[PDB]
Amino acid sequence: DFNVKKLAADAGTFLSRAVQFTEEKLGQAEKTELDAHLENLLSKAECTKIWTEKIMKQTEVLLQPNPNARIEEFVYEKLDRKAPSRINNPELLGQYMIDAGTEFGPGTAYGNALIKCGETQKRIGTADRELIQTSALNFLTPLRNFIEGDYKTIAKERKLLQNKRLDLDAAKTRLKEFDRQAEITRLLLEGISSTHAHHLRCLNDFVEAQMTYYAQCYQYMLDLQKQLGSFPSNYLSNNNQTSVT
Amino acid sequence: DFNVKKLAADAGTFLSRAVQFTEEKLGQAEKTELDAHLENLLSKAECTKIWTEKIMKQTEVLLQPNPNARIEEFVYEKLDRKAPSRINNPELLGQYMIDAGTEFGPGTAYGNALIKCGETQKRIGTADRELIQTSALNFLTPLRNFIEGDYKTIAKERKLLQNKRLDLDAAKTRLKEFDRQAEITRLLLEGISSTHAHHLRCLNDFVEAQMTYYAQCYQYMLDLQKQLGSFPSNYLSNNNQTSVT
Amino acid sequence: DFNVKKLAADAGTFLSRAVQFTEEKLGQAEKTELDAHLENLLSKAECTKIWTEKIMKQTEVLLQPNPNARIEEFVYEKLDRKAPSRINNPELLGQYMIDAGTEFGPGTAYGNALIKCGETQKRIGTADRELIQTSALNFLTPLRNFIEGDYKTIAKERKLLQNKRLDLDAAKTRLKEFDRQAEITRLLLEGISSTHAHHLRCLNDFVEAQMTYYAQCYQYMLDLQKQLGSFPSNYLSNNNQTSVT
Repeated sequence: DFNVKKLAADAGTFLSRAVQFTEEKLGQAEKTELDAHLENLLSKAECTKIWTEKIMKQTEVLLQPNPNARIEEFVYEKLDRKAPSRINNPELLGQYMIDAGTEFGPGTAYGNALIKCGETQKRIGTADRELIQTSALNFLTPLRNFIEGDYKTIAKERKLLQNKRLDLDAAKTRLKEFDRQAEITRLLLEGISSTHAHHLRCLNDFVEAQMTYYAQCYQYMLDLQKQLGSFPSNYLSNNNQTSVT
Repeated sequence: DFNVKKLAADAGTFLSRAVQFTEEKLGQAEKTELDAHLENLLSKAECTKIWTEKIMKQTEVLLQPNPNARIEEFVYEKLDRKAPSRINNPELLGQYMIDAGTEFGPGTAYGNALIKCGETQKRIGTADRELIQTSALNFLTPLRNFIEGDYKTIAKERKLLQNKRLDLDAAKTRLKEFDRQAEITRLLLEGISSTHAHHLRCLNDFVEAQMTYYAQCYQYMLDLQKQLGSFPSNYLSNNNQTSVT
Repeated sequence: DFNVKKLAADAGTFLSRAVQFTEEKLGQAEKTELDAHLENLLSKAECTKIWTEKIMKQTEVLLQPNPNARIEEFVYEKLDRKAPSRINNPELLGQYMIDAGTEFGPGTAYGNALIKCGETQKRIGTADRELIQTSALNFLTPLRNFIEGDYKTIAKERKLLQNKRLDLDAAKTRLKEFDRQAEITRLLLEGISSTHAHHLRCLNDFVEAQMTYYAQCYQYMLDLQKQLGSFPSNYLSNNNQTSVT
């Protein structure tokens, strides 16, 4: 009983090639840091940058674990131009089930039953349609615009710091603009380090955006025991058959 | 604004070729029925047979909308012989978020925060693991064993009825075993027609098996506002920064 | 459901080419203003000029949404020389209906009914004839004569201000009549800015000129329930038929 995680690790190559299938996580970011006063600040900065970046991709497989439907989510547009709709699976469950309860027979308990169940799956499909938007606008869009916004400024200032530090070192070694560039870089690194009530703001709203789906569709799904309860109450008194209460 | 459903129908070929991708629904069953006393009874029988068959496939895309993970669900075995585990997507979220909250830094609010969030996604992943079993044993397995059980008897008796009806007609036309075969066939058709507290039994348990996921993971997800509420209560009194309540 | 305004925007090219069809609105006017003391005063002046101009054209499609009948309205003349009459559509509704109630039969309820209805449409057509005149003389004619009157003076004074400002600048730059022209221009701009109880005077009369059509033709149209009410009162007592009250 040792291959129980040996070949599970060997199939973990397939599980991490499904991670490599359309680029899911793949590592963390990097290890290399600055000189040892902005060591952990640049570490917190770049791990903050990729921690902002990777959970967008990982929440996109939460919204769409289909391969094609992950390509329809990423664009920020709310119009039809290059983004089709996801085939919602309880919609595809009620789309046949309404016509199946129709063509079953209207004068049975099943005509009063399966039409209600296919209506219930169709009303459940609206929850799967509205699940993919609040993460698209509170976790994909503002973190994406913080990636395509102020993170370019932090990367530009540290890229020019890594250019001007060697200029300062080659100036000060050859005896007989490090300061301003280091100041704007260290200001952006300390702004991403200390002044960081932005990622907890999206995370505390992300857990509530996950949370405000479940009890609503739950308390909708209690109503099918009220709607379908006619057959344990009046169809049990049929002279043809007595059945399950 | 008329192409708004014209090219939506033309992409409905792609949406129904994703139905044709690993065989999702594809029609209903058939139209052809018997002579006009077992017309609607054979209609209810064959539409009952395919109505038992198709929602198994449609609930399998509810359990797994991944293409590979639909192949790992169908077998009734619960061991490891020819069915690997599904890569659960909130497991893949808390599998890197725990090490990211570790390597972020332990002496911050984020060390007390993102470790809690990655723990929350890991405890949410157990719900996605337990979602795929009660439909596998109350909707896949008994409907599958009713397909591979008594439906073979109904199909065999109607197949021999369609053999012996022409024998009776060719016997009674040529002047100068229809009855027993028609009796067992009509008994199986009326047993699938009237005595049918089997599909409502799996449907009323199927809606509760859907239902008993949501409020449980909901009331787990209210506890992260209790666990993460330390930062709107004690970290707001920091002399470095006042932040969001 | 995203093409629901994507192809509505793509047909908005046809809706704005119907704006381009005989020149309906087309933009606002312009953006370019003077130096930053007569910036907003010239903005208010030119937007006032085009705001005087464009609602004349837009009220002309309110009076005549026919394409030919918009060409018959614009000229200020009240005589026949180059302006024919509009084919009024309730006149064209009563023109057949009077001869149709005549040739229907005089000895029926329909002879006492459809002649009354075709008379009602003919008396309704006088309201469509008188709708197109009070906007032609309170919104087309005085705003048009304020366009072809004092607006030429404002445009002439600002055109000579834009000529003499560069003359003042080229005079005062070359060391070793801006004032009078700027005074008459700034007087006309402040007269169109502050002293502007002219466009509210036509607008408050324009909304009443719209308003004094509706209740008059309404309270005419209540009289057809008095004139046509003979058939729910005396024709119901016919021995041939009892009918709708």
